[PDB]
Amino acid sequence: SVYDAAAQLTADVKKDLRDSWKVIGSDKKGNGVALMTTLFADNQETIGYFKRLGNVSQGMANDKLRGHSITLMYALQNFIDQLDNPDDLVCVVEKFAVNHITRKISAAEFGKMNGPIKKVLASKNFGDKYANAWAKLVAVVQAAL
Amino acid sequence: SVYDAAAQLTADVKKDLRDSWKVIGSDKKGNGVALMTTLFADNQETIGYFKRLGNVSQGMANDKLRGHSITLMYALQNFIDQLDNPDDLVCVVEKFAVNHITRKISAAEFGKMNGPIKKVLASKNFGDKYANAWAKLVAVVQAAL
Ligand code: HEM
Ligand code: HEM
Repeated sequence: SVYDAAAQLTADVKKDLRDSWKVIGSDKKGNGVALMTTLFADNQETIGYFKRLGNVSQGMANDKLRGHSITLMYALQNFIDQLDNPDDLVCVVEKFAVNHITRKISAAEFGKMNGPIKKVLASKNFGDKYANAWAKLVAVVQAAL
Repeated sequence: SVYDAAAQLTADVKKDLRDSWKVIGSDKKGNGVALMTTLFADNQETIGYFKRLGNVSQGMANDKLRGHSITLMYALQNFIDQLDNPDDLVCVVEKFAVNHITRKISAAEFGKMNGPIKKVLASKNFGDKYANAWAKLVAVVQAAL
């Protein structure tokens, strides 16, 4: 279950998530747009899903993309803040899962964000250990898809 | 105009928003659920829109309501964090406006959350001065609906 996936997150994993978030979560606009542009650059097949945002190649200049990117970072902020209470983490994870289920995003497709997260983390010198920690958090959402 | 509305957030209004947010934003789960249950109690006619959440009268015991409520508080956190830059505040406001436009929520009905905000603020000893500052922030979203 989602609860199982959440209850699994260990103290060391939570520590790595919080430590790396202190940095990448400190510039939500910059890193949020970086995540999205990287997704589109490495997984061009996903561009079609974001047609509401207009021309995503405009990057920061695209107000719809910018608004979406900043908001995406607050979803991550939400997750990070609920780490110590699996019950609360689960209910917010399911809320966002619905936002994606209605758009026909499968668990496998949702996992495509792992690549961009790994690259953004690396840009701030957070290595594989941190990328693996984030993949575990993403997997909690995947358990709901 | 959402831009003219954003211009109404003067230095004093911004300070009052930040000062009161430091308190109500400290318990997102508690105060978020309080806002929603107050909305449903004072404005029964809005309950129909929240069909997906199930039995909202269960309050905190309702997992979907709790997930929704916590997330709503992160939308407010988002707005407060964008007060320094109007172009960024506007793009996040328009993102959430779309979330409501698709739900057929008008500016007038969106404004019904002012009552709940005033009550929740008052319960923490923040009076009309603060309620009015928050009404101006809500007015920015209303301009986009
Ligand atoms: C770290 C992972 C991710 C998080 C935290 C996340 C978060 C969000 C949030 C908060 C929204 C706004 C929901 C709404 O207001 O309706 C959103 C929308 C969306 N997401 Fe994600 N997302 C993630 C990964 C993905 C991936 C990898 C895909 C696709 C392969 C995807 C596809 C979409 C689509 C199509 C939308 C709707 C955009 C729109 O039309 O406004 N998401 N996401
Ligand atoms: C301070 C004011 C408000 C804020 C910041 C706010 C924020 C939010 C957020 C963040 C969501 C989730 C968006 C999504 O994932 O699609 C949401 C959903 C929703 N909001 Fe609001 N909202 C506010 C006031 C209102 C009011 C007063 C109404 C109705 C009279 C309303 C009706 C809705 C509905 C129907 C949903 C969809 C719930 C669902 O099915 O999940 N909102 N709101």
